[PDB]
Amino acid sequence: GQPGRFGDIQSRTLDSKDLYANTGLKLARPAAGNIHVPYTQTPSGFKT
Amino acid sequence: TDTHDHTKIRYAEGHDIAEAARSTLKVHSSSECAVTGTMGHFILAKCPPGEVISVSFVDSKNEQRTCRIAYHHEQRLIGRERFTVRPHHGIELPCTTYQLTT
Amino acid sequence: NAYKLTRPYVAYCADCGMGHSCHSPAMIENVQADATDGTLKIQFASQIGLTKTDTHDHTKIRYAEGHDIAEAARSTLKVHSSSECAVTGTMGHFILAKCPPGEVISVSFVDSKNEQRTCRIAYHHEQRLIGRERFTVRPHHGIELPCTTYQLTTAETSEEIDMHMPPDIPDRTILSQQSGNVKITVNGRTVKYSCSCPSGTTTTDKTINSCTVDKCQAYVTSHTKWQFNSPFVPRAEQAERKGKVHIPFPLINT
Amino acid sequence: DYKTKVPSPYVKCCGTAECRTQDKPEYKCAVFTGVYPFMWGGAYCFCD
Repeated sequence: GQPGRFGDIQSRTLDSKDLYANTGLKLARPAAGNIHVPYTQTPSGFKT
Repeated sequence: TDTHDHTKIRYAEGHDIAEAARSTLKVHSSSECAVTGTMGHFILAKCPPGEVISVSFVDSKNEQRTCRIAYHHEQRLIGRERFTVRPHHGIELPCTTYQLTT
Repeated sequence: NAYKLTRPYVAYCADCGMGHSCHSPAMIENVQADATDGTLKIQFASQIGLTKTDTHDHTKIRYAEGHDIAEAARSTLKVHSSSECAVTGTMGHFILAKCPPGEVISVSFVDSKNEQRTCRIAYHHEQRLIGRERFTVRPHHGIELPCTTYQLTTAETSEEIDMHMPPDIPDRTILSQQSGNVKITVNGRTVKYSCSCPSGTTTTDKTINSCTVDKCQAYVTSHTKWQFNSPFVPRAEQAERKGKVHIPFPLINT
Repeated sequence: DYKTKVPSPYVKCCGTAECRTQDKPEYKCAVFTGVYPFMWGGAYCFCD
């Protein structure tokens, strides 16, 4: 499942322990003089 | 008549001078919008869009004083996007704003 | 019933209400709205409901200031989306509301000495159109359909949030000179600190000699209560220690 | 639908780092040099 369209998170029978997820996480540089965690992501595929 | 203060406003009635309390000073544009520091003849505010701006308070013997004029504005879109409140990471740009000095 | 181990806390926020970058004891995150009747559960950094240290109450909220615990009245709790919108019953860390559409959601109240505390974040929604029409308020005849909404109970069906122990906090109201030598002025809590110009000195106001205030560094610990696992405060010693407590308001179908 | 988690970033000063890997889907760690935060009370720590 390429990111964005349907079938972006898979699983077989719905209990647990196995996933598949490729949404393109990358980590960015924090600001000059603050404390937060930056974060970048193509938005979700189910609720689009 | 003469001393400095941060609580009582001064208005007029007939021929004489009255007073009222600053803590019931209200404005409206289409919802409420807050005041951010004032003195003199002037007030200055941050208000969401609409078509009127109204300024009111409470006079001496518990009545109200209103006025509604017509004015039109929008958010001016600095950057290339349309938001409402400033988020917590990103670029800084040049902007122009008001001082709060004397 | 398990909140006797945590505290209100302060953090960073997006805006202050004026267009700047204050620090304020009421900031918002996670405004998730996965019900279908159109109500939203927003998560709130201070605590409501409970009064000072330990008894149950329906009137006084609990917030934080500096190092101590304050209180304020619940009857001046306001939210705004683009007009006013009412609150429908609350406890814990959470509030939940019914609000008309817009682009911001703001939560505010009145603190101790008659000031205001605001915060404005960005969020977007609409009415979700259950049926085949677009109304606003429910009328007084017609079909009933299946919908999903929030309970207003207390007992919970096993979903929770993380919990952690707070980190050290620096301060510079402690420091002063004595025309010469250096003195740590403690007001009665345990402080371990450093200068390089440093050991555990509980409840003892000491004075170590021969330096300037350019070289000495203080830290206060808060080893009794716990705090949320939030991404706006620093962490801990590098090991992975945590705990747990539950979140109210489950879901049902109506 | 899915949800992310960002558990409470780590600072220790005048001592560098190293993070470890662990088994969970789409785990990404990073490492950033030359940061100088400024927290609520004052400046956090001084190994600049």
